[PDB]
Amino acid sequence: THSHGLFKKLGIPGPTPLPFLGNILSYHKGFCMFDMECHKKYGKVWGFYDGQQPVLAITDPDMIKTVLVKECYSVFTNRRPFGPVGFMKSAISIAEDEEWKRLRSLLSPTFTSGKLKEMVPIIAQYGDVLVRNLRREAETGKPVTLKDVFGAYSMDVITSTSFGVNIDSLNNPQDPFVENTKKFDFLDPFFLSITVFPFLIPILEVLNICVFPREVTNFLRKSVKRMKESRLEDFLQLMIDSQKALSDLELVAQSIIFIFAGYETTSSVLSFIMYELATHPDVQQKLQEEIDAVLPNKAPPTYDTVLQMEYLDMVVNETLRLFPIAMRLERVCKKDVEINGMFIPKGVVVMIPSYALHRDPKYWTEPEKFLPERFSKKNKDNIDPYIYTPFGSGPRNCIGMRFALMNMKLALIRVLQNFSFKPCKETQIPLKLSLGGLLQPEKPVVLKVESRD
Amino acid sequence: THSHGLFKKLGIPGPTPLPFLGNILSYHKGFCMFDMECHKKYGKVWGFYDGQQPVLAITDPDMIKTVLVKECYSVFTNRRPFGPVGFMKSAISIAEDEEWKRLRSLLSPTFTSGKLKEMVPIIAQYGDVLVRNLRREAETGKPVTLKDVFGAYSMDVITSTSFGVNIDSLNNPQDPFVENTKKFDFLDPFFLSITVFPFLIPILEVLNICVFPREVTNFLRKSVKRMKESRLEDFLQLMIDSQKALSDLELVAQSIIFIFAGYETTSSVLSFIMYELATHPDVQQKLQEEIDAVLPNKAPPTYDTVLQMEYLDMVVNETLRLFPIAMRLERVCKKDVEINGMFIPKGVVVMIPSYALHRDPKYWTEPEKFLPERFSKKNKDNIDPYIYTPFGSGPRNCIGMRFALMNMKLALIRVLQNFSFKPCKETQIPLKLSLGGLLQPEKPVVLKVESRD
Ligand code: HEM
Ligand code: HEM
Ligand SMILES: CC(C)(C)OC(=O)N[C@@H](CS[C@@H](Cc1ccccc1)C(=O)NCCc1cccnc1)Cc1c[nH]c2ccccc12
Ligand SMILES: CC(C)(C)OC(=O)N[C@@H](CS[C@@H](Cc1ccccc1)C(=O)NCCc1cccnc1)Cc1c[nH]c2ccccc12
Repeated sequence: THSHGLFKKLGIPGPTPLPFLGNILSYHKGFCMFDMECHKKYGKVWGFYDGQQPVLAITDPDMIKTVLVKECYSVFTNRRPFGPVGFMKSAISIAEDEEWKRLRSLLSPTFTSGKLKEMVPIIAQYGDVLVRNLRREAETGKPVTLKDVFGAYSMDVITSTSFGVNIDSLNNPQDPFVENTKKFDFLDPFFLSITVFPFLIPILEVLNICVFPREVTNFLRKSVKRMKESRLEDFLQLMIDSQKALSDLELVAQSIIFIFAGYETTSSVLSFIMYELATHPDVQQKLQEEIDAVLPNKAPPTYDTVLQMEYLDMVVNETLRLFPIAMRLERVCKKDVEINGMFIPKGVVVMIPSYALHRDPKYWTEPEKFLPERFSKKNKDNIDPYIYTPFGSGPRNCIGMRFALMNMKLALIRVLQNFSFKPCKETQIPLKLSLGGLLQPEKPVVLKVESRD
Repeated sequence: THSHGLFKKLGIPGPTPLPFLGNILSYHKGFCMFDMECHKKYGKVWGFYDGQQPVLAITDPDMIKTVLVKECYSVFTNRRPFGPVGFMKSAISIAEDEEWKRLRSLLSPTFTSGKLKEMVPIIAQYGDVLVRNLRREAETGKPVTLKDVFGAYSMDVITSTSFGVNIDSLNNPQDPFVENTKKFDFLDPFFLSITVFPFLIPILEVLNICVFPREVTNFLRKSVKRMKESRLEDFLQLMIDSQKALSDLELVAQSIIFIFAGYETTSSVLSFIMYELATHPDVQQKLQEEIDAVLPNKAPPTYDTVLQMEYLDMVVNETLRLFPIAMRLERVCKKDVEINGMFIPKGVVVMIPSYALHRDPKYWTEPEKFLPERFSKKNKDNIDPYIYTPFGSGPRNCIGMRFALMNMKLALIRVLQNFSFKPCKETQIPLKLSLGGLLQPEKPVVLKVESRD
C-alpha cells in the first residue's frame, strides 16, 4: 500500500484510503452518490484510490477542456485499462494510442451526414414495426415495459444498420441473430475483485478468460465470416470496402461495440425519456403538438425534419442531463505534466464526474427538476459545454453521437404521433437510480399506454 | 519440477515428463489412445505426470478391487479434485470423505427397485412422445441426427423424473426449463491450463468464477426455490421429505448432477447403440425379434419386461465396452499404503484406464469388433468384472446405474418396435472417436430411418 501517499504528497484533498481496498468501500451507493458527495465537500478537485489506483477528479471547465481536447493527443489518450478482454483488445473504445488513432480514423466516416441521411428510409421501416408491436398491447390495457419494446426496436435498428439482417425481434424472441444479442456492472463480485487484484488480470488472459464470455464472440466470428464474403459475394459493408490495414478478427471486435453501444444505450435512454414525459404530461402535450406541426397527417419523418423539431431536441438533452448513462469520463495520464497550474504524475487516471456536474447547484437551477426549457435557444448559452457532456468531448468523444441522437428521435416521433403514456401503480415515482454500477432504473420502467383513435 | 522424480525413485516405468508440462503433450490424441499405448508398452502398471501431479495407472484385477472396494473407505475415497466449482463443492461426485458419505447415504434410496419401478408409467408416457416426434421425420426421408432426438427424450425423462415438469423439448425448443438445460472437455484451452496451473484454482474461487458459469446455476436456485415450497405447498420430492442435515444450496447442487448425468450420458450412449445396430443389421434384426416376442402387439413395456429381454441387455453391455463414456476411473490416495506388494505414497492419483482395458487383447477376442454375443449367459463368465467397469465398482460406483440402464432400454424398446435404421452417406464408418477429452463421436451420428407399416 505504498502508493496511497500520493495525494497528501501533492497536497490534494480526498477520503482516507484503507489498505489494499483504497476507497472502494465508499461505492456502497453507486459512483454517482459518491461523486456528488465528494464534489460537495472537497470542491473543484480531489483524489481517491480505486485499490492502489489513484484517481484525480477535476471540475474546472478549462482543465476538462485541456484533458479532453487540447492535450488529448499527447497526454490523456487512453481510458483506464480494464480486463480481461481477449481479442477485444482491438476494439476502439478499448484500444490505445497509435492503434486507436488508426481505428478512430478508419471508422470515423461511418457516421457522416451523408451516411446518416442514407439510413432514414431503412430504419423508418422499423419505426412502423415499432408501432404495430406497440398497438397490440395498447388494447391489452395493462402496464407496458419500455426496455423490452424499445430493446426490440433498437435491436432491429442495429441488426439492419450493421448487417442487413431484418428481424422483428419482439415477435422473434428466437432467431440466431437475436438470441445471442440478448446475452458491465463495475461493482459486482467480479469487477470489484479486479480493482483490488489488478495484478490478476494477466492471469485470466493467459486462461483465454474474457469478460465478453467466448459463447457470444464465437457466434459472430463466423456469423460475420460467411456474411463477410460468401453471403454477399451498413457499417459492415463500409468496413470491408476497405478490408493502415484491418484484420478480420479486428473487424468482429468493432461490430460488437456498435451492437452493445446502441442497444442498451439507445433503449435505456429512450426509457428514461418516456418516464419523464409520462410524469410531466405538460411536456408530453407540448411535444405532441410540435411533432404534429412539423409532420402533418402523422407524416413520415426525414433527416431534415428531425433536425428541425427543437422542443424534441430540448427534451432529449434534458433527459441526458438527469441521466448521463456513462456517469464518468476517464483518461489515463501518459507522462509527468502540469495543467492549469496543478501537477499530474505519470499513471494517474484523470476522471470527470458527469453525473454530479449535471446536478451541480453552482450551474443548474432546480437540479433534480425536469425542466426541458433550460435548452431553448433563449437559455442554451447559459450552459457550459464542459459541464454538460453526455457524449464526452474532444477527439475521443462518442463516435456514434449523431446516430444515437438521430435514432432515438425517430423512435420518439413515430411513437408520439400515435400513443400517449401515463403513470401506473407499479410506476416508481420518483425513479430511484440503480444502487449498482451503471445508470439504469433500479426497478424497470413500466407505464400506462393509451392510443389516439 | 521437484516432484517428477517420484517414479524413478519408486522404480515404476513411464514416459519421461517435461518440466512443468509433465506428460500433458502426450494427450494430443485423447486420453484413450495415450492409455492404449502406455498399456501396450509398459504393461501391468506405469506412471505419468499431469503437470506436477503424479498419476499411477494400475491394471491388476486384485489391485483394482482393493482400490475400488476393499480400501475405498479408508484410502481411496475421493476423485482427483478439479475446480473452480463454487457452491458445487457439495455435489456428490465432487464431495469428499465424511460429507460425501453423508450425501451418498442420504441420496442412495432414490435409486431403489421400488422407486425405479414407480417410474415406469411416467417415462413410458414419454416413450410415446419420442415415437411421434420420430415418426414425423420418418416420412421426411432424409438423415436423422440421434443426439438431438435422444436429447429431447432423455431431457423429457429427466425434467419429469426430477421436478415433474412435463415438456416436449424437441417441439419446445423454447420454454425456460429446456433453454438452460441445453447450456467438460478436459483438454480445451482452459482445463489444460488448470492442470499446468493447479495453483491458480484458489484464485478463480476467490473471484466466484465457476466452470459451471453462474447463469445456469442461478436459474435453478430459484426455479427450485419456488417449487421447493410455494409451488407444491421425483428426486426432488424424495429430498425435501428429508429436508445429517441437507441445506437448500446443497439441494440445488445434486439436482444439477442428476440433470447432466443422464441427459448427455443417456443420449450419448443411446446414439452409440443405434450406430452399432445400423452398421450391424443382423443384430438389429435379432433384437427386433426378441422385443416383439416379449412384447406382442408392440405392447407397452414394464419393469419386469425389461429385465427379461437379454439380447437387449447383451447389446447395451457390448456398446458400453466399446464406448465407456467415463474413459477412466480415478481415486486419490489418502495415505502412505502398500497394496498388492507395491507402495503408494500420499497424494498420488490412482487411475484405471477403462477404455483401454475394454479393448485389451489379453482379455477380448476381436477387440475392435462389435460382438454382443460376448455377454450371453454362455460366455458372460469368461468376463472379469474388474476389467469391464462402465459404471465403476465399489462404494463410489455410479449411483444411477440401474436407472440409466432402465431408461436407455425403455427408449430402445419403444423405438425398435416401430422403426429401423440404415447407414447414410454422411454416416461415418467406422466411427472415429473424438480427438478431444471426452468420449463422443467426432462427427455426430446421423442415420437413415424407415418405418414398419
Ligand atoms: C444515448 C446514446 C449514447 C450516449 C449517451 C453515448 C455516450 C458516450 C460517452 C459519454 C462516451 C465517452 C466519451 C468520452 O470519453 O469523452 C462514448 C464513447 C463511445 N461511444 Fe457513445 N454514446 C451513445 C451511443 C453510442 C452509439 C449508438 C455508438 C455506436 C453505434 C457509440 C459508440 C461509441 C464509441 C465507439 C465510443 C468510444 C470512442 C473512442 O474511444 O474513440 N455510442 N459514448
Ligand atoms: C449410460 C449412463 C451412465 C454411465 C455409463 C455412467 C457411468 C459412471 C461411472 C463410470 C462413474 C464412476 C464410477 C467410479 O468412480 O467407479 C459414475 C459416477 C456417478 N454417476 Fe453415473 N453413469 C451413467 C448414468 C448416470 C445417471 C443417469 C446418473 C444420475 C441420475 C448418474 C449419477 C452418477 C453419480 C452421482 C456418480 C458419482 C458417484 C459418487 O461419486 O458417489 N450416472 N457414472
Ligand atoms: C452504459 C455504460 C457505457 C456506462 O456501461 C456499459 O455497459 N459499458 C461499459 C463496458 S466496455 C464495452 C461495452 C460493453 C458492455 C457489455 C457487453 C459488451 C460491451 C465497449 O467496448 N464499449 C462501450 C460501448 C458504448 C456504450 C455506451 C456509449 N457509447 C459506447 C463502459 C464503457 C465502455 N466504453 C465507454 C466509453 C465511455 C464511458 C464508459 C464506457
Ligand atoms: C461424460 C463424462 C462423465 C466422462 O464427462 C462429463 O462430461 N463429466 C465430467 C465433469 S464433473 C460433473 C459433470 C458435469 C459436466 C458438465 C456440466 C455439468 C456437470 C459432475 O458433478 N458429475 C458427473 C455426472 C455424471 C456423468 C456421467 C456419468 N455419471 C455421472 C467428468 C466426471 C464427473 N463425474 C465423474 C465420475 C466418474 C468419471 C468421470 C466423471
